[PDB]
Amino acid sequence: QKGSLTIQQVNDLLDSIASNNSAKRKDLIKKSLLQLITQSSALEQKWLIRMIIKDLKLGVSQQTIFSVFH
DNA sequence: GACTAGATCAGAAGCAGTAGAGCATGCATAGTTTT
Repeated sequence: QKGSLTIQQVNDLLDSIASNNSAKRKDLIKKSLLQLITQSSALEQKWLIRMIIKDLKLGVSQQTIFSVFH
């Protein structure tokens, strides 16, 4: 019901997944995904799946996010 | 396009079991020597 991951850790794990896919090593992808699964809650994992597939469906336009930012 | 995963065939290594050869133990029998 509670996670123990920070944003930097998640970015590092995703970077490892991408790089190891580029290098044709699936064991490291499995290890990174296992760490993410073991150190995350169900909601966090749902959002991680959405981020991996690259579709969040927030309902707010990218232009709106940029306008809010600056 | 590139790459991965599942299924399948062939060859090879491991293991089990039988056969064949070799090594040690003892004695049967006979021969030879001694009295």
